[PDB]
Amino acid sequence: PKEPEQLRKLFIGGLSFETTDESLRSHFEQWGTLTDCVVMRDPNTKRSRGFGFVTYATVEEVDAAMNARPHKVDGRVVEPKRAVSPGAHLTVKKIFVGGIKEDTEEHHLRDYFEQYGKIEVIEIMTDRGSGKKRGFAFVTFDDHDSVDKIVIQKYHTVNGHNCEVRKAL
Ligand SMILES: CN1CCN(c2ncccc2F)CC1=O
Repeated sequence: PKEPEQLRKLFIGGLSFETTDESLRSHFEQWGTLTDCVVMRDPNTKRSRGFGFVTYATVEEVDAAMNARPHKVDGRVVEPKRAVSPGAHLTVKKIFVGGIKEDTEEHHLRDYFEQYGKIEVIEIMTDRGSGKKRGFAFVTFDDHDSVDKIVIQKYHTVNGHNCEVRKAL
């Protein structure tokens, strides 16, 4: 029962124009089995478009590749990104966490979310007038991949609450 292919892909931006299917594959195979690996090229000139994609056999392999950033491929530092649910990636480092009610504290959010990435800010939202907890929070990470992993999960359970988590701008 394989994970959906969409969740096993990495977009690789910023390629050297001299990177090929073969050199991209040789590089990224260090972190897992690649079922697909392609450099996007112009249909007439064959000149590289400067980006490509690799598809791993498993999500854990995608994680391994992302944890090995920065990647220098054929002499240039590239920009890998995983897919999240217009074809444009909203690359952000902050999430909204809703449904946490009044009993959820910072350590609850930290203990859970720290396994997705390095946390820089936790903001538990309180009422401007009364100071009472409003039942939602924002978490800011040091890097976008944490957020990307978070928002593709179907479920998040924090402090016994089923939470709604979205990218925050
Ligand atoms: C995760 N991700 C982000 C980047 N991405 C792109 N695709 C095609 C062209 C340019 C792009 F930035 C789509 C995708 O798979």
